[PDB]
Amino acid sequence: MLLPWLILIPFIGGFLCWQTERFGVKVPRWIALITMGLTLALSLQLWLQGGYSLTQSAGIPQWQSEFDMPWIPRFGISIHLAIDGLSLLMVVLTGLLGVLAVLCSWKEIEKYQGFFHLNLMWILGGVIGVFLAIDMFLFFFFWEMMLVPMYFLIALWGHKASDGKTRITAATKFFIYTQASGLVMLIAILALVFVHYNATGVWTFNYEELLNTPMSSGVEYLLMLGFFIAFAVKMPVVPLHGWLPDAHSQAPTAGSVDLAGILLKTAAYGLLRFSLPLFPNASAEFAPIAMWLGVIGIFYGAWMAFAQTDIKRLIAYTSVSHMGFVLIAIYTGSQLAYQGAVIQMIAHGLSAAGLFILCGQLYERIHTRDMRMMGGLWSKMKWLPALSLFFAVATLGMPGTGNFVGEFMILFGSFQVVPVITVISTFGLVFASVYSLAMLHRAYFGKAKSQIASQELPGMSLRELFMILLLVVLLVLLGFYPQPILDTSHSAIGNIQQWFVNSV
Amino acid sequence: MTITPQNLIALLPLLIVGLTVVVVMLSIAWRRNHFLNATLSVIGLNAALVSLWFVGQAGAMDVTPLMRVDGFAMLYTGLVLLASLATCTFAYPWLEGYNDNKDEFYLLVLIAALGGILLANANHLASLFLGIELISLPLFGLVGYAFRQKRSLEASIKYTILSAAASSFLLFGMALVYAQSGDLSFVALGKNLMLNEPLLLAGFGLMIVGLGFKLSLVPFHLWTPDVYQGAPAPVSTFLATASKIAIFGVVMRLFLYAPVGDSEAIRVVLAIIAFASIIFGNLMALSQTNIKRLLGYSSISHLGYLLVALIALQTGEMSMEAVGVYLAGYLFSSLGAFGVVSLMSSPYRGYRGLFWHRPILAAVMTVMMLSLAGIPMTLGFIGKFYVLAVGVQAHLWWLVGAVVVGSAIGLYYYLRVAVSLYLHAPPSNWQYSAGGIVVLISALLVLVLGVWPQPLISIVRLAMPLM
Amino acid sequence: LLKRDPLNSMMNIPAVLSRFAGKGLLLSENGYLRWYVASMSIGAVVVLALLMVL
Amino acid sequence: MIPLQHGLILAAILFVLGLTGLVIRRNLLFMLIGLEIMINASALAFVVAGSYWGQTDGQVMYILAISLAAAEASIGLALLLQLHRRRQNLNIDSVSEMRG
Ligand SMILES: CCCCCCCCCCCCCCCCCC(=O)OC[C@H](COP(=O)(O)OCCN)OC(=O)CCCCCCCCCCCCCCCCC
Repeated sequence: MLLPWLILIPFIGGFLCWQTERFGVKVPRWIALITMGLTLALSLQLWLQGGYSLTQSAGIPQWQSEFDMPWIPRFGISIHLAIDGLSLLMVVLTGLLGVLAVLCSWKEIEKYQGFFHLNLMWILGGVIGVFLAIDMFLFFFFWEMMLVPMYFLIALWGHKASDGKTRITAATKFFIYTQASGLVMLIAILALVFVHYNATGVWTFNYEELLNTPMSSGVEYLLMLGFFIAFAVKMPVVPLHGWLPDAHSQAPTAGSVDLAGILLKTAAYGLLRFSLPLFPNASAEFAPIAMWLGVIGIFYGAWMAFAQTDIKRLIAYTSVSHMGFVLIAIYTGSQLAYQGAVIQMIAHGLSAAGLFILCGQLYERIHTRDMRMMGGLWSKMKWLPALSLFFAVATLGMPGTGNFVGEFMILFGSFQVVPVITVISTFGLVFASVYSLAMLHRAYFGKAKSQIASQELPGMSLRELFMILLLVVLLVLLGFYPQPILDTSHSAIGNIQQWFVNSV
Repeated sequence: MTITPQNLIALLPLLIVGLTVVVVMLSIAWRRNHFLNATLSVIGLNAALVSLWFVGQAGAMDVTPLMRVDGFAMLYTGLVLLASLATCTFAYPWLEGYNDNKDEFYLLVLIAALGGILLANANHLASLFLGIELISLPLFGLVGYAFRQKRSLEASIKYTILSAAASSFLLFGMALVYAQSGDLSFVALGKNLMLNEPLLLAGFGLMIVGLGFKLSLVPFHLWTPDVYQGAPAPVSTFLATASKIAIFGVVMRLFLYAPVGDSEAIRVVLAIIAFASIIFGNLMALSQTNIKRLLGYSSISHLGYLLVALIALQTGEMSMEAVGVYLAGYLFSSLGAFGVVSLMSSPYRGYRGLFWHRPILAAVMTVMMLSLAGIPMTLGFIGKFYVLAVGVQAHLWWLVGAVVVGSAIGLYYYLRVAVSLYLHAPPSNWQYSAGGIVVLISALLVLVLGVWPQPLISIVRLAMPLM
Repeated sequence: LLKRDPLNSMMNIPAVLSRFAGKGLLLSENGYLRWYVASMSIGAVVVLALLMVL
Repeated sequence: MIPLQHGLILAAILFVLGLTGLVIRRNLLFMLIGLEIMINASALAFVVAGSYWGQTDGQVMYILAISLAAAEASIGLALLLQLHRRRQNLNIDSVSEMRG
């Protein structure tokens, strides 16, 4: 019953940031902090109240807390929310990254910050609704309604050093990609609903009703193909990945849009929740293609990330490679691989959040992002080079950080299922270390290659240092003690895996 | 069969619009007063709109050999009456700057609304032809209202010649159909049939040519950007909304009530026309710098989507409500967009950075640009979802693929206009305020019925004709 | 060799195709009335022929 | 006793001749003349259709057809007078400033 409020209080908070903007320029940031603190507090309350550690697996469906309201009764469409361990973990991560995004844009005294904050929490409420909703039309509605504030923020509030045409082009490319993939997902959803109506005779858009749908082979393959095309653009999966570095590079220079918008990957949650249980046989047949797409994504993203002269573009390609690892993890049908996938998504979100925040602050210090114009920056700032060294160490899969735990349980489950893809992915981890070292050496080590890197730069303030140290502590605790996270998602992942491997 | 008083009770909007046409005529002849005749036209249109309630309380009846009145005719009559009311509301501040006479505009708008109502109530070939011509002729007058301006005269000449040619084509196809069947009623086309005979097929093809001209369908679509740009902005609003709504309503009535809709060849050529219309109308608006030509190609694409929803009418029973919902959303979005254009063009003399001097109009314009793209939280998405569901249900995969591709292209140019509203550029009268209120309620209705579309579904499904 | 992102250009190919097709189709809107009537006649012939072949 | 096919063929011949005069002629007056030819041809086809079935519906449709013909002829004549007044020639191919 707290889930409708969990979606709503970001929207009410964004409306309050827009409305209380007339009270002063410095007011809506405080309102946004209060409402994201409240959203994170309710997510943690659901974590402490759900009892996720001692929960068994009763089969799909098994929701810890659900909500029903009729929305379009003509089609049997409901505002239908449901939370379990995986959804709760992603909602907590959403609240954390939303708090970090609000804190990261604290130094803006611009004239129209109210609409910036309104679009930010519209994005946050949309992605929270994607995680919570299981009704197909409502899930699709959140999936495409979180898209408009992303476009507006990238186009209007984006990177000030670039022209308006480049920001407009990047935003339009991202919007066209994501909304066309939403449209083909809607085609798959509609065809699934019509197949269920022809089988039974009742208008159901509900996720639990669509599971017991008899489909011939070939139709289910096409529905799975539409779902995978949507979740492949949104992952990203190559070659459907060109929107990601363009949207990251022309994002706002504070860095809040990267954390709130794209750094929570709804596509892998959609694959775990919708692509695998609704289409078990089609996904089992598609597993070689998806796993080889993951291999190509890992190596392609590494080869991009080594060859980028832009640090933000580099981190975007790190995201491409890590989500290629997650894509390999999804299509194995293993308990250990799925749990490693969950750990890898959480750790990648935290590590890329730290990397994006530190890159934004580096750009604020030095007023450039080209990696050929900077060097020897370890002796020029106080805290930023060491923290970026820690996060670049985290992103290459280092023990003591959750990335190693997630990637290694992914590889253990995969090698239990397929060995060759596992060994090629481990060489992809070698490539990941290569690009992380290249970024570190071309960014902070060496001699000064320009004049802006030859002078002493001001240090980071207390707020940004506190949030970066919070991310560091969270990554260390995830790496050294991931057991509460594994026990939180043990029931839902087990239900999904049992549904996937028991129907084939 | 004779005319009963219940028939005139069901004939309330037609009689009211004719009576207010005569009243506006006599008031113009008495004295040239812009405000008085404008108020008379708005009063007559509102009287027809509230007489729709008494028409609904009467019931569905076949009032003439010509007309049939049901929820279908009621819904389309309400749509064209709303379009005419918005056209008058947008036209008055534009007409405040007209140096010539400003009184014939409302007379022509009322006569075109009468033609639209008669098209909505049509159940006969003669009624269909007369309604098409009664839509077209006041549009000839209104498009070339500012004939001193060059472009208005260009659009008037082009529209008049092309629509006379299309009327000749439609009438020849009508004559061939009547030679085949022998009855001009909408239910007796091919009742004597072996449903495929070349004379009836050729006649229906020529009527398809005429109606596809009137619906801006490819390849009879070349007039649409020219006529839309040349005409005055309230005339562009009326031609985008009321003409398309009425002609597509009578097209659906013809293709539902006749047994010729079961023929596979007409469905195949309609699928070809719908595919070509969607792709051509979306591709032609990629590099359009003018808003009127862009909205004309938008009208071509949206009528292609309506064609896709119409093709699957014989298989599924949910196509008609899909067309009703899409036409309501398209009417509201076109009203908002063309109303912002008209308020920016008013008063008549002779959009980059619009938010920095006119923020509410920019908000309405970007909401309607989001709505026309089929983006959620808007009514155009609900219409596109209905069209896609209807196409999926009857297994029209080429058409839904064309819908997805055209929606992506429309996304590109609509969102380009939307961001151009918010870039950096290098009235004071209650009629202009009334136009602003009209476009604001249009945007609010689009947003509310995008979030919560179910009441519109209930109203549309309650508008159920004789199956 | 890969720093130009070849897959991005491979997926940007249909955007170029859409732009080229739109610019080609915009040449038909030359603004001539006799061409519009001729195109209406061409479309009538095309739809009548498609109805006759089926 | 008179075939319907011959009357329909006559009407079709007149219709396509009117369309030929509509397309190939550049002066606006001859386009209006060709439009009159097509509307008379469609009306003629309606009269043959009504005479084959022995009904007055074809004649009523002819009446509606020529009412439309007269109204469109008056409207086009007024528009042509406007074009000749503000351009001083009846070249219809110069009406091309609206393109793209
Ligand atoms: C897995 C493959 C099969 C399934 C595919 C499902 C669809 C979803 C996933 C694929 C999406 C592909 C999108 C490709 C275009 C992305 C946007 C883009 O590149 O825009 C570039 C450009 C706008 O940028 P700008 O430079 O400002 O404009 C030039 C100035 N005249 O744009 C323009 O100038 C015009 C843009 C027009 C709209 C975009 C083109 C859409 C065409 C239909 C594509 C449908 C999918 C086809 C199959 C995949 C591709 C082979």
